[PDB]
Order: sequence, then structure tokens, then C-alpha cells
Amino acid sequence: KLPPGWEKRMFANGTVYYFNHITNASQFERPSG
Ligand SMILES: *[C@@H]1O[C@H](CO)[C@H](O)[C@H](O)[C@H]1O
Repeated sequence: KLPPGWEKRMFANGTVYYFNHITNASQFERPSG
């Protein structure tokens, strides 16, 4: 589905984004590394 450590996450206002649990990185666009 997603690259190593990445998973979907969401803000309290209902806005969805991508988050890396291993590196603490974040993106509004679907990740590739
Ligand atoms: C939802 O809140 C986040 C920050 O919590 C961000 O500003 C988004 O743009 C907003 O839609």
C-alpha cells in the first residue's frame, strides 16, 4: 500500500494526510519513500 513506516492519519477538523511512524515525517500528498 504505502512505503516503509508510512500510514494514513487525520486532523481534528476531518482533514486526511500521510504520516511516517518510524521517522515522524508527514505529507498532504501520497508518499513514495
Ligand atoms: C485542518 O487542520 C490542520 C491543522 O490542524 C490544517 O490547518 C488543515 O489545513 C485543516 O484543514
